[PDB]
Amino acid sequence: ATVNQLVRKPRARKVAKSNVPALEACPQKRGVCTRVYTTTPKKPNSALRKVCRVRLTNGFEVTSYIGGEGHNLQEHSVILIRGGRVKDLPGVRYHTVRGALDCSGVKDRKQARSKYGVKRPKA
Amino acid sequence: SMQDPIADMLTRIRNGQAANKAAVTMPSSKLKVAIANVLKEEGFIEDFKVEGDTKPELELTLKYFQGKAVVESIQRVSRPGLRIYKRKDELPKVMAGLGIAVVSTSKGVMTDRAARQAGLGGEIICYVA
RNA sequence: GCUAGUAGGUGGGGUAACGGCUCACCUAGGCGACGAUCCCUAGCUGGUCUGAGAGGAUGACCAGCCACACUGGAACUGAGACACGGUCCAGACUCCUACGGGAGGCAGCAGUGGGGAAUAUUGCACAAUGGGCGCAAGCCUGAUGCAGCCAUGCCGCGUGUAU
RNA sequence: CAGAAGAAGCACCGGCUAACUCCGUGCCAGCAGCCGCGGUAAUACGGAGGGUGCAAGCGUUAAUCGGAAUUACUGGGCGUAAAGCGCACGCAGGCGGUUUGUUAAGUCAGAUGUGAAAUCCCCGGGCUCAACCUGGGAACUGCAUCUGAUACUGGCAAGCUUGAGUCUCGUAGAGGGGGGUAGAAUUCCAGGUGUAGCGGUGAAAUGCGUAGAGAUCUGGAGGAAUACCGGUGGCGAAGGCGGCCCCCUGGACGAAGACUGACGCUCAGGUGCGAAAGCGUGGGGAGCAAACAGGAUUAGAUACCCUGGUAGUCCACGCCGUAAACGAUGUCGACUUGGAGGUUGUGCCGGCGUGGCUUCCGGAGCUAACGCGUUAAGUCGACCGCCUGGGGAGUACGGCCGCA
RNA sequence: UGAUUCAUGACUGGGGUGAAGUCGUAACAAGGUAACCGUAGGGGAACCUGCGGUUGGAUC
Ligand SMILES: [K+]
Ligand SMILES: [K+]
Ligand SMILES: [K+]
Ligand SMILES: [K+]
Ligand SMILES: [K+]
Ligand SMILES: [K+]
Ligand SMILES: [K+]
Ligand SMILES: [K+]
Ligand SMILES: [K+]
Ligand SMILES: [K+]
Ligand SMILES: [K+]
Ligand SMILES: [K+]
Ligand SMILES: [K+]
Ligand SMILES: [K+]
Ligand SMILES: [K+]
Ligand SMILES: [K+]
Ligand SMILES: [K+]
Ligand SMILES: [K+]
Ligand SMILES: [K+]
Ligand SMILES: [K+]
Ligand SMILES: [K+]
Ligand SMILES: [K+]
Ligand SMILES: [K+]
Ligand SMILES: [K+]
Ligand SMILES: [K+]
Ligand SMILES: [Mg+2]
Ligand SMILES: [Mg+2]
Ligand SMILES: [Mg+2]
Ligand SMILES: [Mg+2]
Ligand SMILES: [Mg+2]
Ligand SMILES: [Mg+2]
Ligand SMILES: [Mg+2]
Ligand SMILES: [Mg+2]
Ligand SMILES: [Mg+2]
Ligand SMILES: [Mg+2]
Ligand SMILES: [Mg+2]
Ligand SMILES: [Mg+2]
Ligand SMILES: [Mg+2]
Ligand SMILES: [Mg+2]
Ligand SMILES: [Mg+2]
Ligand SMILES: [Mg+2]
Ligand SMILES: [Mg+2]
Ligand SMILES: [Mg+2]
Ligand SMILES: [Mg+2]
Ligand SMILES: [Mg+2]
Ligand SMILES: [Mg+2]
Ligand SMILES: [Mg+2]
Ligand SMILES: [Mg+2]
Ligand SMILES: [Mg+2]
Ligand SMILES: [Mg+2]
Ligand SMILES: [Mg+2]
Ligand SMILES: [Mg+2]
Ligand SMILES: [Mg+2]
Ligand SMILES: [Mg+2]
Ligand SMILES: [Mg+2]
Ligand SMILES: [Mg+2]
Ligand SMILES: [Mg+2]
Ligand SMILES: [Mg+2]
Ligand SMILES: [Mg+2]
Ligand SMILES: [Mg+2]
Ligand SMILES: [Mg+2]
Ligand SMILES: [Mg+2]
Ligand SMILES: [Mg+2]
Ligand SMILES: [Mg+2]
Ligand SMILES: [Mg+2]
Ligand SMILES: [Mg+2]
Ligand SMILES: [Mg+2]
Ligand SMILES: [Mg+2]
Ligand SMILES: [Mg+2]
Repeated sequence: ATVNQLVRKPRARKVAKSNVPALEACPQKRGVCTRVYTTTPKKPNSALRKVCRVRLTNGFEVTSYIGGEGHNLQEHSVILIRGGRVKDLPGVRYHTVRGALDCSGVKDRKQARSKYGVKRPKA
Repeated sequence: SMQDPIADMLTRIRNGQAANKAAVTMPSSKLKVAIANVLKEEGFIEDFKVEGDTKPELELTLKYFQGKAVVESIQRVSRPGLRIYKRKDELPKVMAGLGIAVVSTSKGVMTDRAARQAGLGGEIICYVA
């Protein structure tokens, strides 16, 4: 583009959309589980992945992953969600924070405990 | 149409050097002559002469060193579509000072080194390396 | 496409002051693709973050400017206000009442409830700096100086040394 | 004073990325920023031992810039990857050959005022050090005013002729608009001769024929298109233009001069032209032929094949405004080795030059490659149009235009 | 009485994703009728046919 053309119409920056719009630029958000269930991933993976539908304090209704082995979550549980897509799960853009509010930490976890809300064992 | 006779002068030099021409010829002008003078004093061209009265013709004798063109690169800077003026403290350095910038100052056309010594800025005509 | 006090002029009025500031009359103008009008968002700057730079993003603390003071409107007093802890009217809320009628405004400091992923003590003192009043002594000062709470950040140190 | 006495965690270890083994599990449970890992020998899941990185912190999430030259001013692209408007004319705008003088707006130099302090940076000073505090400078890249400089750009004045244009003479051309006409052929109509087939296909059948077809001869009617010439030939801005003749009319080129004196180039918006199909009104209708019908083929055959056949194709006027409207290559100008041709001028003595347009090859250079290569996709300048991952989508909604 | 904006609405239009069931085989080789572009008509569907255009067609 010539400078004459740029004087009339300057260069335009592309605005980027957030991959986590339901957080509304907050680091976490609290919600109430409306449904807890399992789902199967995309090809080429196979599993029964644990997710939940969670209505957030700002009115958004989204799906959130429940990481770790085993959980204590059911309908009406109050949880805290954070950013983080689950690659092989269609349209799951958020992770549940283990060890916050009504979500319990994972039992018997010994490594990466802080990622799953597990207190230090007394050994 | 023709709208930059200076860029045409530089291109004739650039293309003539690439074609291993001994000399290039072009319609003359006082500004072209003033630029030819700087090219000669810096040893980039060998000589020049203006021939003719009502339609003067400028001829530049090109030089080659060891079978290679002496002008390694010659480039228009200020141009009709976008003029470039520099103050004395911001005159450009071509090839870390190994090349020249032809500057038009109020004391005439000279190199960037000469314009720095006279404490003048001006219009950056071209880089020569 | 927009505009009739609209654009300009004359005269009167008005203001501390110039002015369509206002009124009467005359002219028919004025603004706009160098984006008017309309719509959405937004306090502005010194700066701050990033970047080799050019830029991009941003405007918390600190300092300058502006605007606001429960919501809408108004003036009075005064050198200065259309006035955060003044006045008047209207409105929504809370409260008192003998039912006629009255009272109030934390976006000052601390604090409570609420909302939220999330942000502190209903502390001490006018000793210092500064401000109001006073001839002064002094009185007032949640400005300010300090203390309490929180790994929130930056910086320093320790959690032993030698064998 | 007393005694090591009170004081270490968090993430990670397949690759990017510093750090590897065993056991458990067996596309399960699970991990994940991405590539991906998990199917019975998992350095990728989970535990352990060992290791790596940070450390009173360490991880995760959110958010900004960076990397991203991935909006490219610095600093990118558009033949085929996304991208040149279908082609023009042209207002605003951008740009402007050459000489002299003048002006001093841009530009340049210097001065003065201002650019708050803090912050950043430099040299220091003070807290045991550092953070922090602080002195002095620099910086604040700007704005205004004054005084100078005059090369370049702009303004004003005067020129100049090389860009652009006018005139004179001629040349080639399917350039355009209007009218006329000719010959060949198809179809139809009439008549003569003549008799059992014709037509069609891969093979058939539908169809036509003893009510006399097909074939052959004569006469007539009518519409559409112009064999040969004909050519990687010509003309035109593009779309496009093909018998012959006349009338009206545009452009290009060449040779010698004369004339004007920068009158130029490009162009958002605007306006005009714009294949075929299609639309409106009125005509026309031979041949061809969407739709449609029948016969075949086939598993089916809403097709390809056959026999028919209506819009339409043709004319007048108006609309539509799109095409792989293509060289998938915007316009203008300058410059840079060669070879062989076509076509159309002109100079000179078949021979030698010199112009215009055009086809193929190929050098340097350029390009991701293919290729382009003096008709550039090479080397430069002026201006415009356009691109920014694939799909959704050139779609929806709104506007404008249109009879649709 | 208008404008604009947000929410919502029986029903309806196409789109994306997943999954692969039913129907065919349009494209890629000359893809078995060269493909594609504009337009028009037709058809369960991919598509077919007419008219002009392109080579980004194989063979010759
Ligand atoms: K898998
Ligand atoms: K007024
Ligand atoms: K007046
Ligand atoms: K800024
Ligand atoms: K208010
Ligand atoms: K106050
Ligand atoms: K005090
Ligand atoms: K095993
Ligand atoms: K650029
Ligand atoms: K003619
Ligand atoms: K245009
Ligand atoms: K037919
Ligand atoms: K079949
Ligand atoms: K017909
Ligand atoms: K049309
Ligand atoms: K073509
Ligand atoms: K020739
Ligand atoms: K000749
Ligand atoms: K253009
Ligand atoms: K119609
Ligand atoms: K609605
Ligand atoms: K086909
Ligand atoms: K094909
Ligand atoms: K078609
Ligand atoms: K059907
Ligand atoms: Mg005024
Ligand atoms: Mg007045
Ligand atoms: Mg606001
Ligand atoms: Mg950078
Ligand atoms: Mg008063
Ligand atoms: Mg007050
Ligand atoms: Mg108050
Ligand atoms: Mg408070
Ligand atoms: Mg709460
Ligand atoms: Mg008091
Ligand atoms: Mg490694
Ligand atoms: Mg194993
Ligand atoms: Mg592991
Ligand atoms: Mg960038
Ligand atoms: Mg690119
Ligand atoms: Mg393509
Ligand atoms: Mg393309
Ligand atoms: Mg084109
Ligand atoms: Mg033009
Ligand atoms: Mg000039
Ligand atoms: Mg000046
Ligand atoms: Mg300062
Ligand atoms: Mg020191
Ligand atoms: Mg300092
Ligand atoms: Mg001048
Ligand atoms: Mg001048
Ligand atoms: Mg037609
Ligand atoms: Mg129709
Ligand atoms: Mg018609
Ligand atoms: Mg008709
Ligand atoms: Mg047929
Ligand atoms: Mg098009
Ligand atoms: Mg064509
Ligand atoms: Mg062609
Ligand atoms: Mg195109
Ligand atoms: Mg070639
Ligand atoms: Mg290229
Ligand atoms: Mg459309
Ligand atoms: Mg129209
Ligand atoms: Mg097929
Ligand atoms: Mg086919
Ligand atoms: Mg289309
Ligand atoms: Mg059909
Ligand atoms: Mg057919």
